[PDB]
Amino acid sequence: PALTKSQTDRLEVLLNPKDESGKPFRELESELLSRRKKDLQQIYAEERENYLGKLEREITRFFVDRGFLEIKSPILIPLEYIERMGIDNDTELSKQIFRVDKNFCLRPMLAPNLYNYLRKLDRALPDPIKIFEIGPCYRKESDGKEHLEEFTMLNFCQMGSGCTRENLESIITDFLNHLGIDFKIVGDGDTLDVMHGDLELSSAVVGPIPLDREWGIDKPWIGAGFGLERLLKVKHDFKNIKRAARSGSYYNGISTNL
Amino acid sequence: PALTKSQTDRLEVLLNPKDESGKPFRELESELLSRRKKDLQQIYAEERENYLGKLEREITRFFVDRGFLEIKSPILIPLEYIERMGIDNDTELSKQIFRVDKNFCLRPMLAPNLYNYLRKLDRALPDPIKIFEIGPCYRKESDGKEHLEEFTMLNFCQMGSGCTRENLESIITDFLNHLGIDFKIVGDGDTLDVMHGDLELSSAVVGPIPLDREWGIDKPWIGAGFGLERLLKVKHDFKNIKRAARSGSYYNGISTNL
Ligand SMILES: Nc1ncnc2c1ncn2[C@@H]1O[C@H](COP(=O)(O)OP(=O)(O)NP(=O)(O)O)[C@@H](O)[C@H]1O
Ligand SMILES: Nc1ncnc2c1ncn2[C@@H]1O[C@H](COP(=O)(O)OP(=O)(O)NP(=O)(O)O)[C@@H](O)[C@H]1O
Ligand SMILES: CC(C)(C)OC(=O)NCCCC[C@H](N)C(=O)O
Ligand SMILES: CC(C)(C)OC(=O)NCCCC[C@H](N)C(=O)O
Ligand SMILES: [Mg+2]
Ligand SMILES: [Mg+2]
Ligand SMILES: [Mg+2]
Ligand SMILES: [Mg+2]
Repeated sequence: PALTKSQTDRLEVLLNPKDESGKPFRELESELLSRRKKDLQQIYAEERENYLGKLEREITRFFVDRGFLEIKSPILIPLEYIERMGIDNDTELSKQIFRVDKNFCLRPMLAPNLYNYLRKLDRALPDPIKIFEIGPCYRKESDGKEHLEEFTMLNFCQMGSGCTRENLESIITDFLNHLGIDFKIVGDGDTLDVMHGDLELSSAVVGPIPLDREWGIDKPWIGAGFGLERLLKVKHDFKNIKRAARSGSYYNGISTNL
Repeated sequence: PALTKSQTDRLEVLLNPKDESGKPFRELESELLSRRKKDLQQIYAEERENYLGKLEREITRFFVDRGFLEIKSPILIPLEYIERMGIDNDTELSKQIFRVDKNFCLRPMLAPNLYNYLRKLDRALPDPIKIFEIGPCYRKESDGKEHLEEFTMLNFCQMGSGCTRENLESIITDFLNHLGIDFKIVGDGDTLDVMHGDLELSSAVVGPIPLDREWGIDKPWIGAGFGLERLLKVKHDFKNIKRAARSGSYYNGISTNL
């Protein structure tokens, strides 16, 4: 008669936001299975692009076209970078770090390598310096509804002239309107949060800030970090962020357990 | 008078393959510094694309256009995958593994996640199944001239019909001729090596092989794994592979220590 909780969970795995009682679980399941196999077949026959890779390519084109230099830096970084970012056992992030060997860890954010590039590039490039990076970041997390331990961050920034809150809000606005994602910027160094309902899409700041000194900066700057899986989650109306993650269980939000 | 070894090393860092005695080190260094800053300035003014990201986009287009589905799977994987790949303390790879926590490690290759996708996709996609992935892989290494501990692999494969050595060699050939990289395929499951002089660009195999059973495959297949930094090294004539790596020290092969 009524579906068990386990049966509902199984069907939800197979349910797409798009899909719109009376028959047994086996029938409902068979219907969804056929639809999902069909979705995978269309992808294979036409586009063949992975959502996360495609979004990265689209974001890359957006920033490159706007004068930002594309950076690809190490994912495995020196543990020293963590403390240098002012992350001490006093903060939350301290215990979210995935350590590797005795001297390294998986980057929990992009900031350290971008600070290094801002400093080095200032010796060669004209003001202002505009750069960005998109790539894997890692953090141990307790939540699984809005967080992934392995996620992908976009972090863009500009240093020198034009580093105003107005310019920062303008970039964020053109960016999200380009992607077609609804948002609200909330605020009051100057820090702002880009929200979609109760979900944080990004954290942005208008420097300078005291931390800059440790990385040898000394110029004004603006920047923002966005989670690509959160952007995909909102854009594709995925109930659980796992549908937008690097995974062996979902492909473009479609269950691979068919 | 004569340049010291340390001075020559400094100048080599600043030397580009392109560049073509009498004056002091300071003069030679100043000349190279100005040229390198100019190279960075042109990149910033025009293209703005990172070599490794651009190569990945170019390789992605090549395989997607040829009917291969783009995969983005986890970089942080279960340690169990390593043993399941038949990697025991008897092999070299066993000690090259970067372990994370007690149950995970950084993927040293793409094969495990691709085996999983081949098995799952066979329940939904028409024969033959063609997929590929490009992404970070990690291995502890002793060499630094041809190896990086953090590198990027391309692994494409096809399972089902058409999985012949001839088709495999044909894909490799069209691929490298598309990129403009000279090579030689050497061989005799069936295993082949794609070489550029004494440098291994890729290892490819024509299945089936005994290992397949552990991942639930049971169909013929062909595949090959390429190192993107090695491809860049050959294409741009970089003497040391570090110029092609994710790094804070080189950008598109140009030293960032100016
Ligand atoms: N664990 C995660 N999984 C997915 N996305 C994340 C994760 N952590 C951070 N992000 C994304 O990266 C952006 C910038 O990182 P950060 O400002 O450090 O997030 P946070 O402050 O840790 N956010 P939160 O944990 O939701 O309160 C966030 O706004 C998210 O879009
Ligand atoms: N440490 C590394 N650094 C850069 N590229 C690598 C590295 N290891 C493997 N590759 C690339 O990935 C391809 C496939 O990996 P694999 O066949 O496992 O290499 P291998 O057999 O370990 N090669 P090698 O170490 O040079 O004898 C290699 O042909 C290289 O192009
Ligand atoms: C300039 C840089 C890269 C150091 O920072 C920024 O560009 N923007 C700040 C984003 C902060 C995101 C996240 N809250 C973090 O702490 O990294
Ligand atoms: C089918 C699959 C992905 C399991 O393997 C291949 O597609 N090709 C073999 C490539 C081997 C590269 C490297 N030698 C490794 O062992 O992963
Ligand atoms: Mg957090
Ligand atoms: Mg935040
Ligand atoms: Mg090796
Ligand atoms: Mg090999």
